[PDB]
Amino acid sequence: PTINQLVRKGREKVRKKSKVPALKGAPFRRGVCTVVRTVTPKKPNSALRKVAKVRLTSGYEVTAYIPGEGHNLQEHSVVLIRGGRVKDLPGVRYHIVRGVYDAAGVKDRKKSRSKYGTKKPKEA
Amino acid sequence: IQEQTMLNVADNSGARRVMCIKVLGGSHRRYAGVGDIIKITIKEAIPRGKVKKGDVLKAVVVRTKKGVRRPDGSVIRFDGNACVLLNNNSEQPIGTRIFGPVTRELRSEKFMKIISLAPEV
RNA sequence: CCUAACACAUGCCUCCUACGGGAGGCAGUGGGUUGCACAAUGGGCGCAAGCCUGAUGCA
RNA sequence: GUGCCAGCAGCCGCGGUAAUACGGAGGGCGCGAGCGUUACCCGGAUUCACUGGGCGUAAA
RNA sequence: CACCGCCCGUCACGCCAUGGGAGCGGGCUCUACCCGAAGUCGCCGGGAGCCUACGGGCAGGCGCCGAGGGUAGGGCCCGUGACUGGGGCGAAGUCGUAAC
RNA sequence: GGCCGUAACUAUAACGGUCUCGGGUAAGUUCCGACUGAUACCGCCCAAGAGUUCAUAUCGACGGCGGUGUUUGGAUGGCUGUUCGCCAUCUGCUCCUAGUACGAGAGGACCGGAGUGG
Repeated sequence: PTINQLVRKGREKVRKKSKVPALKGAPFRRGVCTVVRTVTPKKPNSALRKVAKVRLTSGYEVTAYIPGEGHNLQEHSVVLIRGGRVKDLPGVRYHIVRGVYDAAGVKDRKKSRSKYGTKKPKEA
Repeated sequence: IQEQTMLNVADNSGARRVMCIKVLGGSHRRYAGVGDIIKITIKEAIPRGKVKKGDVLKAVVVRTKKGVRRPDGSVIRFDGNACVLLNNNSEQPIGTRIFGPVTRELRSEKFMKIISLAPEV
C-alpha cells in the first residue's frame, strides 16, 4: 500500500481466537459427566478412545478425552477438564485431569505418573 | 368475581395482570370478592420470579371495588382488584411480602400469613 | 479471594413486634488467625500527663 | 506380561506373538523436600521480518 | 490387488455436525407523553398559626428540578423457537454410468 | 404413466430393470409458520373358563329366550353450524364427637350435634 494509504486506512492488527472456551479463560474448569461413551479414531487410526460429555460449571457442555490405561468414570461423576485437543477425536478439545475429583488416577503407573495423577509407588 | 376480570398481584413473583378464569365455591358461583379463593392465570409477569407467564393457579382476593362492609354497615371499598397468588395444591400464599392494605375479613383464621404483612388494616 | 461490587453471626433483603411500628476496615461464616501490643514510627484530641489508634509494629 | 486388545501419546508415532514406545520387574538417567502436570507470557518463530522476510511456477 | 480399474449425482441408512429465521421473553443503548419521593432552591407566608426590639424569623403552602414508576415505539446481544435449509466421511444400500 | 429390485441400524433410494410439528390460548375442528323390530339398546337362561385357590365379589366363551320402540333399516368456557365430540377449569364445607372405633403404619369413620356457604 502507498504510505498515504497506510496513513488513511493503516494496518489491521491480528485477532487471536481462543481454541478452548473453558470460559472465563480459566486454566481448568470442572464439570459433570453426561455420557462415558467411546469413539473411533480418524483418517488413518483405529481404536476405541474413551471419551466423556461434560457439563461445565462454565455453563458449556463439552466432550473431553480420558487419558490413561483405564478410567473409573461414570455418569454424575464430577471431573476436572484441562484443555488439550486430540488429533483423532474432532470435537474433543480438552483432556480430563486424572487424579482430580471423581477421576481416579491410573493404577499401576510407574513412569510419567504426574501426568496421570498417581502417587509415588511405595517401593519396599 | 366472574370469569375474565383483570386482577393485580398484591404479593409477588409474576407481575401485573392476572386472569381470573373461574370462581369456586361450587356450581354457579357467579362472583367472589372480599377474600375468596379464585382460579387465576398470569398474563404478564416480571422477567424474573419463580412463577412465569400463563401459569394456571388459584389465588385470593384482597382489595376489590365491590366493597366489603359489615357491622354498622359502613363500607371499605378499594378501587383496585387484588389477587395474591397461593402455591396451588399444598395450599398456602406463595411469596414473601404483600403490598398495600388488606381486609379485616381476610384475617380469616386459616389464612393469617398474608395479614402480618402489607402493614395495613 | 485472580471467582461472587455475592449474603454476611460475633468482637473490635435480614431481623425484632405487644402488628400499631421499628433496626440494620481487621479477624472470621456461608456460598462460588474470630492472635499480641502501645514498645517504636505516623495520626486525632490535650498546655501536658496521657487517652484513643485491627493505621501500624509484630506473631 | 499383553497380542491394533488393554493402553501410551507433545510431535513423528507405538500396540495385530522377539514391542528398548503399553503393564510390571531388574537395572539406569535426571532432579531432590521436592518432583511432575495443567494454564498463561516471552523464547525457539528472520513464522508480521525496524534490527530481519517475501510475491514468474510455492501464499502473494 | 492395476479396465472384472476408477468414478459421479438423486433418494435411502450409518459415526458425526449444524446454519438461516417470523415472532415470544430478557438486557444494553433511548424517544414521547402521564404520575412523581427525599432534598436544595424559588415565590407566598395573608384579621389562617408560633416568636419579635416590628426590622424579621419559624411553621405551613404553592412551584421548578428531580430517583423512580406508568402506556406506546426502537437498539443491544443472550434465550427459546412451530418454519425452513441441510453439510464432511463411509468397506456389501437404490436407480442409472456423467467423468478418467 | 405404471410395476419391480437396490448403499453402512433400520426406514427412504440418488441407482438399475422393465411395460403431523411449531406458534398464539388456561383450553384454538378457525388462524399463522412448516305397521314391522331383522338391526340396535336393555334384560334374563346354560356355565367351559379368570379370578393364587374358588364358575357366578367382579367378569364370562360356545350357544339359548325375551323387553323396549330408541339406533340402522323394510357447569362455565376454547374449537366447530354442529348435535356430538376432544380440551381447559337441592346440597357443599368446617368444627365437636374423635385423631377415637378401626389400622402395621399411612390414614381415618359410624351415630348424633353445632356454624357457615353455593
